[PDB]
Amino acid sequence: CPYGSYSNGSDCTHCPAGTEPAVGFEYKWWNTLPSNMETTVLSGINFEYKGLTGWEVAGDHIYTAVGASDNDFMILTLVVPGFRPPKEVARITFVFETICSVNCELYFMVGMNSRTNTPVETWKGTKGKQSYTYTIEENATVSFTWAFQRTTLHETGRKYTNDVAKIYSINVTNVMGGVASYCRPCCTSCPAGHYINRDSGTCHLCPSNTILKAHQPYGAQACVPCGPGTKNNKIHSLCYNDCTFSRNTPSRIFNYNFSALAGTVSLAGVPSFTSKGLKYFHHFTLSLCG
Amino acid sequence: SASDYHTFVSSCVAGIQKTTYMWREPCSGGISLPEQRVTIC
Amino acid sequence: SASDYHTFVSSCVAGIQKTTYMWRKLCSGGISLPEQRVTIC
Ligand SMILES: *[C@@H]1O[C@H](CO)[C@@H](O)[C@H](O)[C@H]1NC(C)=O
Ligand SMILES: *[C@@H]1O[C@H](CO)[C@@H](O)[C@H](O)[C@H]1NC(C)=O
Repeated sequence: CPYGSYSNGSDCTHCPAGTEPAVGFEYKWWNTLPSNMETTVLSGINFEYKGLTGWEVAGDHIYTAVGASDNDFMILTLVVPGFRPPKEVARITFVFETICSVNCELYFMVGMNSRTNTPVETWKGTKGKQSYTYTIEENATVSFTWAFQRTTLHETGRKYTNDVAKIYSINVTNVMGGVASYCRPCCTSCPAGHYINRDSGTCHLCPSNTILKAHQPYGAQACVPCGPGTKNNKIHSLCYNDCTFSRNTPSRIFNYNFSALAGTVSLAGVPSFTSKGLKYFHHFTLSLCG
Repeated sequence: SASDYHTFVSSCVAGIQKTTYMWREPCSGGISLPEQRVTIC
Repeated sequence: SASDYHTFVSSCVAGIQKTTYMWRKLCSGGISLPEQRVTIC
């Protein structure tokens, strides 16, 4: 359905002009494989691209198909070219359901700016249906590949086909050149500190000492007041600490100061030796306030 | 606060009194230590 | 010498006195800081 209209599968209705044009990906069913994602097989024995069909659609969920051997990776590569901005360039959420028995790896990898894939998370063993959210630091070309290995150990023959990874729900937020499965409300970006509201009709400012969340645009519900002994920043993105905490006591008022603590310090842990000869030491850079 | 420094004023005996204020042997920053003053009794 | 602390003994007034002994502290050793004592005048 063309962008600006949202469908749930039965009918597509145009997004109202009051709501910003929001394009997002949602694949709850898989009767037709989306054009973005392509399948491939990496043979475990030879570590070469087989070019086979790694994953087979089933109409409701996509699972792992048996290849030359169960050790072969069952890749399913989904690529997005860029991210359309309405920290929230892409909050991708998954529903992985693994009926696999043993040696079950789901190497969900992310390629930031077409770099070499780095495995953000690696699920191991049988796991039930759960939602996993991943955050993209900055806009770039990103590919989500879900490499699957039925068995780590190598055995002749495809004797393990019960190990299947069911992924029946994909949500991608803030995508470029995609369908508008759901349109968020909004149409200009209000200045920092003002919560976007469509029912009010005008840029409305949050109450003082409150921080606004851009994830939930409509209303002041996402706009949360700051905590005790803190001040709101002009951007309202995060609360600020005045470095001076004043509290009341029956005798008098206590005014603890932390002005000299604003600067960062380089304090590291004791040199820690690994199980083997190699040694390390944790170094934490602390910036208290300011 | 102001009332934190220990008061150690001397009273009027033999026509002499001393008013000196200092902090407890166990405050950060704040107003400087007030100096002593002499006055006839 | 112990007495090198500054003596702020409260001169007799209001029917009360304080034998307050407080360090001035470059000194070392000596008898520890003696506390204030109460007696009628
Ligand atoms: C994905 O999750 C976000 C949560 O902020 C939601 O706003 C968005 O509508 C979801 N995607 C779709 C296609 O509904
Ligand atoms: C994100 O980066 C891509 C290049 O990798 C670019 O084509 C796209 O316009 C960018 N998205 C923006 C700037 O919103």
